[PDB]
Amino acid sequence: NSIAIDRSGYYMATTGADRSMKIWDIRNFKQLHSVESLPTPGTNVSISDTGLLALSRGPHVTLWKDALKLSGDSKPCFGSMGGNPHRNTPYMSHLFAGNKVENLGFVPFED
Amino acid sequence: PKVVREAKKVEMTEARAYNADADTAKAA
Amino acid sequence: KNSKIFSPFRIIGNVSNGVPFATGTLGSTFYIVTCVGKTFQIYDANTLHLLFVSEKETPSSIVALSAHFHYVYAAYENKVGIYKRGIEEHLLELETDANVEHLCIFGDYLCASTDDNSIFIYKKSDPQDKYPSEFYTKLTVTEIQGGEIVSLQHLATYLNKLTVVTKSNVLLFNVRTGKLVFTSNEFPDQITTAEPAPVLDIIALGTVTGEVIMFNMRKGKRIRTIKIPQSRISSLSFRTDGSSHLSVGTSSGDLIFYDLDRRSRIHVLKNIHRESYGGVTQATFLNGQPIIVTSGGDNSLKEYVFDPSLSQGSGDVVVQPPRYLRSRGGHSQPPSYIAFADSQSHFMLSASKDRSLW
Amino acid sequence: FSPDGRLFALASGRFLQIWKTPDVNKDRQFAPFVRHRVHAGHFQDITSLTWSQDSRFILTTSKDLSAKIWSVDSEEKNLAATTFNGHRDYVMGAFFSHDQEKI
Amino acid sequence: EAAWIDSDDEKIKVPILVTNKTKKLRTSYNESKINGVHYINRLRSQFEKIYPRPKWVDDESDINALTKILSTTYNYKDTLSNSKLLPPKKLDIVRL
Amino acid sequence: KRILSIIKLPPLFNCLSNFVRSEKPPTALTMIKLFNDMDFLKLYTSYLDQCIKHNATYTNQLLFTTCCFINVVAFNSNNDEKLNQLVPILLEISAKLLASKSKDCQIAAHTILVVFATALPLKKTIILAAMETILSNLDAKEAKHSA
RNA sequence: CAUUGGUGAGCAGCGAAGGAUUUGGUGGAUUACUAGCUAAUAGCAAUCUAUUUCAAAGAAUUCAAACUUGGGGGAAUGCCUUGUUGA
Repeated sequence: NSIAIDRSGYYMATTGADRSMKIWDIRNFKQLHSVESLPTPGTNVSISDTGLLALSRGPHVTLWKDALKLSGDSKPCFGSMGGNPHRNTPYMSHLFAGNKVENLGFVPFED
Repeated sequence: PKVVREAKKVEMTEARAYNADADTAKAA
Repeated sequence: KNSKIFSPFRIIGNVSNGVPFATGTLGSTFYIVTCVGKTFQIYDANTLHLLFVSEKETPSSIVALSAHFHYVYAAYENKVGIYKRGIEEHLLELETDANVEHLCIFGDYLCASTDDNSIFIYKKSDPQDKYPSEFYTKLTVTEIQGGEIVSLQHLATYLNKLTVVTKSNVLLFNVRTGKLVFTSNEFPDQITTAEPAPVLDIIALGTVTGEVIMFNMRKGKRIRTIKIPQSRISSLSFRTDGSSHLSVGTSSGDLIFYDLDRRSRIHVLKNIHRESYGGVTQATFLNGQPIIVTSGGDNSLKEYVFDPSLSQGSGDVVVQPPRYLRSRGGHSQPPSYIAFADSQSHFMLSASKDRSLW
Repeated sequence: FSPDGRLFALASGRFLQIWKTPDVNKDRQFAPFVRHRVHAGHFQDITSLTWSQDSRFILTTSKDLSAKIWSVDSEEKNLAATTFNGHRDYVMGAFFSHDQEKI
Repeated sequence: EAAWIDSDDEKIKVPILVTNKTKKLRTSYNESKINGVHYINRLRSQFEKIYPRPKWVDDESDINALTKILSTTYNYKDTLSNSKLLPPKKLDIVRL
Repeated sequence: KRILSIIKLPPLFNCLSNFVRSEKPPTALTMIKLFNDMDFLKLYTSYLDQCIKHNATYTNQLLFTTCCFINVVAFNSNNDEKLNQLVPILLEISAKLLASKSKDCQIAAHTILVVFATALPLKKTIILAAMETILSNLDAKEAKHSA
């Protein structure tokens, strides 16, 4: 469904229609993370200039910070089961309650 | 020119409200 | 007498009859359920479209109706009906012959006041179900404690208590222990309306002479008093979008707006409804919104909106007056003549004794 | 419509909504249809319905590349909660066998 | 400070984590049941942050003669029959 | 003239929009047309309330304010509904000018009250409460003459 | 003498505390009225989170895909197809 690349050319997040976000190493072609069973298929991904990961699944936009890293503690979760610090919960989320988002794009040098 | 008494197009907003279902407690 | 050719379908052209309507809020939208004789009608407050009409006519006139999230509680002759999407879900028969004439719903409790000054509390069975269904207890306001019950409300953060507004007094019941916690001092004139303020533990009382009292239900005092001479007060509403305005509704058909912060009078909408049909019968602010829905006994339901202020620095002192927004209406008098406008049975012309052709 | 006539369902967008059929013997009301349920599990638009032989399960096919089975009533929710993936394109139909064992 | 105490809220004991609305008024992640007066104070602060406290309640409770007479009156002219002589520049004349 | 040339004009000050970047000053009839609005009158009375509160009312301001107020009353002297919209604004600012210490602002309020009472017949009780507010802070001598 | 041409000065007539023309904004209709949100057999609507994770299911030698080109002529270097040499 969607592909985004880091501006360093190192990581690539791809969302499929099988409710699966996947973070890829680009240079060595390893698969870093496989977030399977999203609640609804991720229709967009984007990667900011400082490495945030903005996934959008229809009404919802969800951003993870430090998700494009090698360690398994950077796998983007949706909740921290009992307060685990080694689970990458969303950095921030928003719900566009009326509609379904068409695309995402970070504004280049602003927040 | 006089001041412009024109009406804006009004759209409702998202408001929070206290619901009173938490204002009832049971005894053991 | 039942028929064998024609069967009753609907009674069109009716919007209100001067029972104080209820507002309800699904999510961030609002609906307005108004009584038309023996049925109610649910309207979409963003556009005043008729969503629902109650499925069956009640055996008598609906006299007090409230609305929580999905459910509408309509009290007629003896009993309280709990309705969802028009279709009735439950029927609570009271154990009296007295006519139920007020009700509030908070928590697991539905509280229905009859006209013999008894109050019937009904409880949910398990706190996950949808409406209060089982009988719990009975409360009584005898002649020592207070007069006729004139309103029945629950001001917020009051753990299973009930503010009962009698004609002279304000009682506060604990509806689990069946107790009378606090009875206020008397009031020197008969109070007709009550509305809970969005300020914590403050109710607002409206008397049959012209004054609005702002009673503090925890201190037992009154905070302030607003005097509108020779006007019987029939509605009270509060603005809850960062502008502290009060809207009182006067049975000569007037809607007066007050600033409570700087104690001035913002505006008066005169002849907003007919005095002969009851004046303004229920006026309420949709909360968080600068729009107020009024309804009168002249078969009319209006909305008024506050535009944002015209001064770009002051604002709070230059309050633009409320203007008119959408409204629905019908005949205020029974129609005198009837015709069909076309062969498709789509429109029908209808003339009434109030000298209007709809 | 159901085989037993008493319910009908329809694929409005990506919601399967089941309403229950008004009688022909009853008079016309202001609102004769009474909603049974509205299920939303598909992510794109539903292309087809199929009732079972007993009017007990309903099997819907979507533009989203799956198909789902829903029980009519809430008590058989555990018998019908699966989704059927594996197609490369729009699922155009999903049917039961006569005995409702194969799909 | 208060004009009544009811002596039932102190011995009630509520759950918190059963519904999502009351799930926000905990001060720890180990709180599951709290006392009634504590719970009342939690949702009093929650009510205060839904509807913020205005200034008219705590500001004031109830040479100002003109301001008072203006805040009570609604008409500002002579009424009907306490005139006894004609107002100039605007008649009042119906046609029969 | 300089602040009008460089200003970005608010929507309440709309009638000065033909005197911005112009070589001629706005006229007095333009000032009365500016003051003749009701929202502008509420704005200017709040401005005077802050002036009276922080004790900055000076006599040239009181002269200009009183001149424009009595010209507003004069302009609206032929429609009673505009006079009746206008009464609880200018009588409120008369009460707030009488409730201060300046003899100049007190006799400014005296001027506003005398023009307004001769423009429309006010109520007896309003006139009595007006004379009570006049006498309740009467300390000067020119204020006593005007009072 | 005609204007069945422009601009005015006036009558008769019509005529209830005024009349005419022009214009900006908003609201309601312009299809036939079953309510908002979401991860939907229910929750929420004051909040989804400190259960949102596991399990299962799920991968066509279709390991095929421009039914999508203005006409004539050509295509060094490309690109396509077929064969071929060397690994």
